Amino acid sequence: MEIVSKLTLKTIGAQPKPHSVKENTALASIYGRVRGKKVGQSTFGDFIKFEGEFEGVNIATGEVFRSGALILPKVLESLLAGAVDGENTVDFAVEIWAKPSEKGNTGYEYGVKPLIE
Repeated sequence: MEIVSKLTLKTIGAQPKPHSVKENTALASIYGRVRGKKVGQSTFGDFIKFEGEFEGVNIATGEVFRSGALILPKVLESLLAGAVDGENTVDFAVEIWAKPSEKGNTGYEYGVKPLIE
């Protein structure tokens, strides 16, 4: 089990290269306990650093990762930010997918579903 300072689709090794997603592709399973969040700033946009305890699995490789921080793609970050707006602690378990999309920077969008689904 590798420890990463931030759990992200990139640090898990599961971010597809641009224009490589031609069908729905399962990327990672993420198990989380969220107990805080901080806004982070980068040159070309802000993001939320979720804090707590996270475990991620790269579905294609089987590799397992652990972290105290989580950063999600924008569409999923907004979903989790709502879900943690009214509860002091949130536990979750989700699977993240890439779906083919309109031509953009990457040609794919992110989807998410509960692992229990």
